[PDB]
Amino acid sequence: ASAWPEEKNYHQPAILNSSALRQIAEGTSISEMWQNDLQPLLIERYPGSPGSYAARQHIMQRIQRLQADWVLEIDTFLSQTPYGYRSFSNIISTLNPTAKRHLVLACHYDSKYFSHWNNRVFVGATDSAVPCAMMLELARALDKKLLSLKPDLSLQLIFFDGEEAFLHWSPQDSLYGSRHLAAKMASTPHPPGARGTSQLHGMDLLVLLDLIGAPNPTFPNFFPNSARWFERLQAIEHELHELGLLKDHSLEGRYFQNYSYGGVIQDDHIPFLRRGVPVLHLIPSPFPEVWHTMDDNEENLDESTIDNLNKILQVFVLEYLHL
Amino acid sequence: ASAWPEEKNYHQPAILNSSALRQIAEGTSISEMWQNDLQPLLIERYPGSPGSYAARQHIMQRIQRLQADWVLEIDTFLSQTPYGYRSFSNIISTLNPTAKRHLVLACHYDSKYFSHWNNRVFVGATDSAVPCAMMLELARALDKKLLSLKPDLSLQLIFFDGEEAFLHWSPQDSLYGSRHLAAKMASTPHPPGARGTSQLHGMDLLVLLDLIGAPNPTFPNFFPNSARWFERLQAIEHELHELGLLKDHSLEGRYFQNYSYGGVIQDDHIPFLRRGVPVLHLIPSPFPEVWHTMDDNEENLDESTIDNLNKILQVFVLEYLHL
Amino acid sequence: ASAWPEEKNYHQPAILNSSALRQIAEGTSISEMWQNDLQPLLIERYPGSPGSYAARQHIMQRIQRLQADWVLEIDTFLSQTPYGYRSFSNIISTLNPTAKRHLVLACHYDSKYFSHWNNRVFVGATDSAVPCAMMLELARALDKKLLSLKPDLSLQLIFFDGEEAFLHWSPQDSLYGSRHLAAKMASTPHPPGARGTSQLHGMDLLVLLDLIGAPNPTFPNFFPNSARWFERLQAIEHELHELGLLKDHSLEGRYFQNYSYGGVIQDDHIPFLRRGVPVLHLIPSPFPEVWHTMDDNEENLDESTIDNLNKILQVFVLEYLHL
Amino acid sequence: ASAWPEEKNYHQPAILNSSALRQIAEGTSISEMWQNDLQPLLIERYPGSPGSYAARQHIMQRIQRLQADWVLEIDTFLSQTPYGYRSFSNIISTLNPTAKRHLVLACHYDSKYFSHWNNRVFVGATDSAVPCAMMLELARALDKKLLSLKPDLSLQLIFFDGEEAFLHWSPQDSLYGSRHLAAKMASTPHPPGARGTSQLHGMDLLVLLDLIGAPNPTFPNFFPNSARWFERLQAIEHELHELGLLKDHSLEGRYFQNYSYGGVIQDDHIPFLRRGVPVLHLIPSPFPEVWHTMDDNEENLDESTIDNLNKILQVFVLEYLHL
Amino acid sequence: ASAWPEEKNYHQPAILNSSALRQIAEGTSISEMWQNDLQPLLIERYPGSPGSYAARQHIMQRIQRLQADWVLEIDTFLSQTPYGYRSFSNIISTLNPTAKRHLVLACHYDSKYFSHWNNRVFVGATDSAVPCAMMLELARALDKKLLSLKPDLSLQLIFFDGEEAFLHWSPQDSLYGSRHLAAKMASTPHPPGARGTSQLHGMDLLVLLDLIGAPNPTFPNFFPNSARWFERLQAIEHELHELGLLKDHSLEGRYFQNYSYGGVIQDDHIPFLRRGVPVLHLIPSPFPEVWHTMDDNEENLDESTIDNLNKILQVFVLEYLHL
Amino acid sequence: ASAWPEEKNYHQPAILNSSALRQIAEGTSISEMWQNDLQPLLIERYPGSPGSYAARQHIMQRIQRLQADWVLEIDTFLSQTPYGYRSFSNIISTLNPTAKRHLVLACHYDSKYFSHWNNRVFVGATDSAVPCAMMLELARALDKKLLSLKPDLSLQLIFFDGEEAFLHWSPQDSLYGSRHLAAKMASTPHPPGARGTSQLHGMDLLVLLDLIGAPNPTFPNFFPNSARWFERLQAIEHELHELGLLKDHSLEGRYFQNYSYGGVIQDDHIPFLRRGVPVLHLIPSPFPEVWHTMDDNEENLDESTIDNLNKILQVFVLEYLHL
Ligand SMILES: COc1ccc(S(=O)(=O)NCCc2cnc[nH]2)cc1
Ligand SMILES: COc1ccc(S(=O)(=O)NCCc2cnc[nH]2)cc1
Ligand SMILES: COc1ccc(S(=O)(=O)NCCc2cnc[nH]2)cc1
Ligand SMILES: COc1ccc(S(=O)(=O)NCCc2cnc[nH]2)cc1
Ligand SMILES: COc1ccc(S(=O)(=O)NCCc2cnc[nH]2)cc1
Ligand SMILES: [Zn+2]
Ligand SMILES: [Zn+2]
Ligand SMILES: [Zn+2]
Ligand SMILES: [Zn+2]
Ligand SMILES: [Zn+2]
Ligand SMILES: [Zn+2]
Repeated sequence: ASAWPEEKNYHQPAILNSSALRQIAEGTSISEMWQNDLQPLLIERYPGSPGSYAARQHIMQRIQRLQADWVLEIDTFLSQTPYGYRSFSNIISTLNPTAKRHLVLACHYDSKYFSHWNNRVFVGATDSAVPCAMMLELARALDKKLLSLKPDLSLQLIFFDGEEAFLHWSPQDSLYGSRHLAAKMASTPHPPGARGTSQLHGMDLLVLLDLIGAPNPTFPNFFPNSARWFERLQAIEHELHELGLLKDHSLEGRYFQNYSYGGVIQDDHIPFLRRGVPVLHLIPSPFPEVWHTMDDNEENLDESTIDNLNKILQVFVLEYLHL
Repeated sequence: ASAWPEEKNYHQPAILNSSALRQIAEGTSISEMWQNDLQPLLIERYPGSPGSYAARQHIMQRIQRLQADWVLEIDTFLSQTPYGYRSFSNIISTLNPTAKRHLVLACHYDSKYFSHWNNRVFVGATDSAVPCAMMLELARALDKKLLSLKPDLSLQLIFFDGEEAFLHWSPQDSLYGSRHLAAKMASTPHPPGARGTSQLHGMDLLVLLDLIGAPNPTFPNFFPNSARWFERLQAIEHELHELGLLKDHSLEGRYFQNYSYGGVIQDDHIPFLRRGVPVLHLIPSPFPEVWHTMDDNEENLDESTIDNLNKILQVFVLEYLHL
Repeated sequence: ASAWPEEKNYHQPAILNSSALRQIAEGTSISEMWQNDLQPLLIERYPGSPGSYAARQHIMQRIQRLQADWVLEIDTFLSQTPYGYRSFSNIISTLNPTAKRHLVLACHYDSKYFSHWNNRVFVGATDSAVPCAMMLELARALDKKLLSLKPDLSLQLIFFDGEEAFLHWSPQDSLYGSRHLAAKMASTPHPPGARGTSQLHGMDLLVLLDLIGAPNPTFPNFFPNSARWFERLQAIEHELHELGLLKDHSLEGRYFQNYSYGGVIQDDHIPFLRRGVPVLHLIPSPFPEVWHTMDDNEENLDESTIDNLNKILQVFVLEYLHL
Repeated sequence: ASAWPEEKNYHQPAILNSSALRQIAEGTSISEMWQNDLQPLLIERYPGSPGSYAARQHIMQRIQRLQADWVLEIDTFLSQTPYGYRSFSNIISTLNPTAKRHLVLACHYDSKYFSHWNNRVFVGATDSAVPCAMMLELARALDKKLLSLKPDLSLQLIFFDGEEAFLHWSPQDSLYGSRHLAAKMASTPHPPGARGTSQLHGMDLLVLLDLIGAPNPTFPNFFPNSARWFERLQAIEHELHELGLLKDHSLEGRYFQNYSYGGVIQDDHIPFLRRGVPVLHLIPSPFPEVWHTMDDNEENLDESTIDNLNKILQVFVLEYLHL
Repeated sequence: ASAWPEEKNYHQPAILNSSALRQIAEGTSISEMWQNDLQPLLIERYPGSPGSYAARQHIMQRIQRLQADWVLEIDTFLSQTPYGYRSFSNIISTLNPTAKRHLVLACHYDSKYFSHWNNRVFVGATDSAVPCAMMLELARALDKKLLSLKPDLSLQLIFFDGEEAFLHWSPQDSLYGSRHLAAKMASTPHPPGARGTSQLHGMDLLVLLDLIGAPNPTFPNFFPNSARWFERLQAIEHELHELGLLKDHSLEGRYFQNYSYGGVIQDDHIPFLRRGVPVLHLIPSPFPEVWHTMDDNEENLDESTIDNLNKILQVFVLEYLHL
Repeated sequence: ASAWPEEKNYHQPAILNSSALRQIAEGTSISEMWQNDLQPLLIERYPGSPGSYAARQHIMQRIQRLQADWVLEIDTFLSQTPYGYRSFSNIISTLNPTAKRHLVLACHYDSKYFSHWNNRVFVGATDSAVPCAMMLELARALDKKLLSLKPDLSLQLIFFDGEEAFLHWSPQDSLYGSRHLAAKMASTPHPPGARGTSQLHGMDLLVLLDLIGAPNPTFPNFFPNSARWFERLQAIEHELHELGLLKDHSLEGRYFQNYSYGGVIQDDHIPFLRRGVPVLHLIPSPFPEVWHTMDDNEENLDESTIDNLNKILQVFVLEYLHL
């Protein structure tokens, strides 16, 4: 053990001037994310399925064309389900694997298992194809600046498999891929040759995106040790609207209202939270109206709400890394 | 498993025109329940006592008289208590036992054990005698409609024994009939012959009443995955207000105030929720003034409030079931 | 509790003069069991298969034909397997169901699941078809005596489903019917009406047969608190030797060699022993040569050895029960 | 068992009148607490450390100077931790240990471990040095009236050690002293000689103080089985204001506000609540802004808020003990 | 932590010359142990009973007349049983409580709960009134030498309450008093002010006596880390017979045969063994023939076998302490 | 699943003839093992220590020099312990990692921690430095024949770290490296791409070596599901004797004796056995006399016994792999 694992407790942003912001809002394109990153993911992709194989190649192919030095890992594993043993694969994308600290962004890339009702197919556009597509567009839009990284801190993406339950949500029939990965990281020394610190120690903060893409969302501030970065979010939303860099957005319908909760949700942050990781959980209260219906689909997304959030997220990340 | 367990997530009411609502308002009577269903329950009936056996006979012989083909089971079992071993009996009443799905209403029929204090005896008017009687009046007013049932969905009622702690509320000393019954349904194939599904799968939704009977209640919405049905309950209160069918009512004091909660309450629903069954928990917050005191008696109930909620619950059930 | 649960510790045989022993030696026949009770069981009968259902019908219709008032129950339930959910059925046969105490004989009626290897199919002649048939011949030879029963003690038989592991022997994948049934009796009052005692209390002693059918077995004494009854079994072998009633026998190769063991074997008795019930475990050590191989077939059984042990077990039971 | 464990259910306060209230409000001194109880506790005081030992001395000394006949016990124990095995010591201070019923005030007296960041030290002013000094000041201010104790009910204080986690919060890295002490009282008979009642049964109400000192706190009503006593704190606050005995205080921003909370906090009360003890939990929501930073120091505390809260707590305690 | 807790691993006896032995064999009187120490203990003494109270006073009164500086403690506690919560009391007798290391001798002083069959009463003469009486006679016979203790080592006796089960032997209905005391000692620092070592560390070896008093007993050598002192036992038995200091004792019926086991027994050593304490378990294989019968009584003890063992035990203890 | 996990059930050896046996018996050298594999491992080598690191280097180096194409992996992980958190490293050495089936030889390469007593150091000669050198010598002696591997079945070696307990043996203070590695293989799919089979499924037989080196060992047959392979070791021993290829060896005192054992030993095999892997456990009963003392050193080892056992093990391994 040493002292660097407490650095995250004292870390401060580098906020951007109003000329800089302008640039960022101009650096991202909702319509190319729609075409190149999202539409290929709107397919039946439950664990084990052919579409699961397909979504996984798409993701790596998109990261591989970028210019920054990304390092991809495929973490494959076996577990028991209500239908038997099945195989699962998490996807992990890391700049600077050697660095001690990383900021982490994540979502889940599987879609719930369903029968073909009404000759229809479930594809989970908010749940969570869009958040996947948001993580990809961000890495494209900031690619040039991200090269800069050749504070011992950098960035990592995680796309989890097996979040949804197969049959009945339970402590054993849900969260396959994140219950797996959190335990593996708690048992891996980090950095190499370390005697007392694991890879979980290295996670500054986990920002988890889920159920995004519907008009008029409202996000709670969930956690006391993440409260100060939720506030940074509120402020970024505000200066942007004050310069009219957002569309179809009123200050009385803000996304980031400072209002609490208490009654937590089960999601891929629970394995890591139970082990002490600070979490910023970007999920709305309440859930889109189509949650887990065949109508959670492409024609029910609001182009504008998605577009506004890409801008807020991209700013936060740059601010956190001092880029 | 199979495909039918899904249907409950696609399920939608068949809502009532306002004419219908009129018929049903006048089709139940508060004065007949009060004396034929409730007064027989206002007695000492902790598990094992002679009140327990009497209460049990009364419940079953009221159900057995109606025209609909109700099928009764008694589920008797033994558990360890802080006073040593004792005997417990749950009550289950089912229409179309063989149908694959059932909407379920339920409450607890025991009363908590106290010593006689100043020659007063604890009867639990609110906790939960009124929920029992409300359930019994329901099966009467709708007997004619329910009879039709001969979408493979039907109705079921549960009266749990042993909700209350014998000495100190704890995991080991509370919720005796519910913990037992939830593990029993978990292990029982359903429907007969099945090879991969259980009776708990067949539970479309669980409505639990508890601590109903005092005036001015406020009912939080507790759980997201049941929230569409909590909304319905709000519609029903509203309109019936407009149609002048409630009494001593003020939209100031509406029972269903959408606001979110938690939560966070320990009750008979726990062992079922744990295993993946949707729940609709109708217990007020705050509790009544007289909770677990000797004044929880008959003279402290507001006749107008129960009359009102019998109307709301009766409608919900036809609407959920399409009659 | 009460006082009757003690009686089993004070209980003593009523031993048989040698005349009696003669009558009983000639009162059973090995050739009638072999063809009327055994051959119908030599088939593939892993849980869920069609063999399982057939085996089950055969067992019940053999019992149902005899003069003694046997009462049959089928105990059907659902469990999680490494192949997903499946259906299981235990068989229980009881004389004087209401008597407070019962001596219990038992074995497992399923066969282990294998793939067809060189067009051979696994039938488990020793494991445990012969124990089933031995149990069935018993209830025949003594039908006349058992009839007398109308000391509140009587007899019961159990045939467990699901003893064998589906894929890899482990706590979660083995002993499915026994784990389920032991928890069920643990929770059921006995006798009816009781307030402090259970069906497991009523279990005077549990005799489990398994892996019987090859020649030269050796039966360790496993448990102290059943050792007085293991001794009785040694008397019975000895004398019957002296009286020239066994066959192809050598006191060199006596089956019951007093020496101590452990132990240490996982089998259907575990969930019952765990909760305080005396056990008499008649499984050989070492196992047969052909254990879990395809040669565990009919042609490898020694007719003389089973004839011998049917004699020993039949006597024990009259002696334990006083007929 | 006996009947006395029911008394706490029916117990009622003896409300003070207006002449009394001004007496109490003038009887406490904020500057004496500040300089003589509080400043000595603003030191590094994590478990095992010299500051831990100084603090313990300080709390013991100050109680020893008082007239009332407090019985002091140090409850020292041993426990595994993420840094290996360690010794902890709870502080217990009892009037009339023989009395069967006690009202309990509690807090935690350790401070969280941190490395020194840029020459700063964590001293946990709100967390929970202020709560410690409020308990010492109330003992001084009420001393003469406490003498009256010699309704068999007295008062008791607990300073817990090891509340905080060494590395990352979990069930086995936190609440060291309160897990230990709860489980011991549960296994200790009270009053002496009893055969079926424990010391936990004699806890009338556990009032835990935590995270106190910042301006504008708001306290939720956490628990339905203490709600009537929360109500008493609101009435107390309101009448003290109306008499003009509070400083810098607005009825629009009051401390005890009748709003509930769904999703609770882990704290020293869990182990006693899990075993059925009634809790009044005096921790605010939201947490102070300075929570778990080096800025939770002396200069960020609000004098007037703490003096107001002292006066309310003192009144509450006298009315409980009919003094 | 330090180094003295490993001393027990290197500790060697001080063996006695053949003049010394003679003395010891002359120093003990079976007939006064029979009259003064044993006969008062042959009474109904189940937990809670009047005879439990009586046996407990007898024991302390006997220790209090001796001349060495014994320190008595009564450890009273509460636990749940099949019949409810009951109170229990262990008895502890210690020379030199401050010393770091102690040799420990123990047995249980409760007798099993039974109905009065045949107007008869169970008193457990082997189980374990005799071993109690043996521990007392030893302290009398060596009293003078024991004073010598005013290596930091000395001696301690423990008489456990609640060994037997009330209703059905189980992990929760057996071993009350030793499951309790072992956990308490693991959590107590020893010696005072210690940071890393508990009272369990201080136990060199626990010698546990149970079921003694019947002719022709045979004791296994159970444990590899106690094997070397079991051998000392064998040797003491041998030299004594070679000098004819024993009665009715043949070298072909020795008590201490070097022969193994493996299949452990459940008894009061399990709580301490599971936590690493070295155990020498003086229980025979097999159990007396009267085990748990009304015939386990005074007229079935063999005066001579008991007398021989007092001599072997007394020698071992003196040899271990170098006295 | 697939069918191959059944192969190990039907697999049969290819017995060597007499010309072959003399070749093997002459092909191994005890003096080369002694000076080049064994003496370097007689050092303090507890986890975390410099000797731990030297040992690891030594084992890796020696395998690296050999022709066959061993694939080496260091499996380093992190784990809580009685002295805090720590880093451990297992050593794994595989031929043909792709093959689906492997035969596994194993031992532990750490030494127990002790303080120095009178200038002596614990080096664990039998426990388990000798077993480590036997595994290195067999690799040398069979190298040329192992080349033949390129029936899809190869060979694998495991040196476990952290077998021993730091303070006192328990489920959470022992078997650090083998708990870790079992659970990982169970969650890893094999062969690559599989959807329902793990690496554990490919363990044909795990042969664990422990506590080897003393004169006159006797090994029990511990496990019925490996008994046919134990039988092969007896036949091997017997024919090697008859050919006069063993040294100082009597058929009256032979190593593999057909006697069973009831009550097993906790060792590195438990975690694989608990998940259904077949085990041949080569540990003797009784344990060596020098067990866990400073006398388990070089001078107390028996050369001829170890050379005999090498020859038997080498034969056994070739016959498994039809080499
Ligand atoms: C009762 O069964 C449950 C159902 C839902 C929850 S839950 O807490 O609301 N889980 C939501 C997480 C999620 C779903 N799709 C994407 N993310 C929890 C339990
Ligand atoms: C401290 O022990 C506890 C006591 C109460 C709760 S509780 O959450 O408030 N549940 C009470 C449910 C109930 C009582 N009577 C009818 N329904 C929780 C814990
Ligand atoms: C490694 O997995 C294990 C396999 C077997 C045992 S076992 O103890 O040998 N039990 C087998 C019982 C049985 C098998 N067929 C009929 N009865 C124990 C563990
Ligand atoms: C099956 O129920 C059981 C019965 C006995 C055992 S046991 O292992 O044999 N316990 C013996 C301990 C004892 C009894 N009286 C004095 N000491 C274990 C379990
Ligand atoms: C407390 O003392 C104990 C004695 C024996 C056992 S044990 O069960 O026999 N297993 C330890 C085996 C071993 C030790 N070193 C190498 N192998 C465990 C604990
Ligand atoms: Zn979802
Ligand atoms: Zn209640
Ligand atoms: Zn089998
Ligand atoms: Zn804190
Ligand atoms: Zn006993
Ligand atoms: Zn060892």
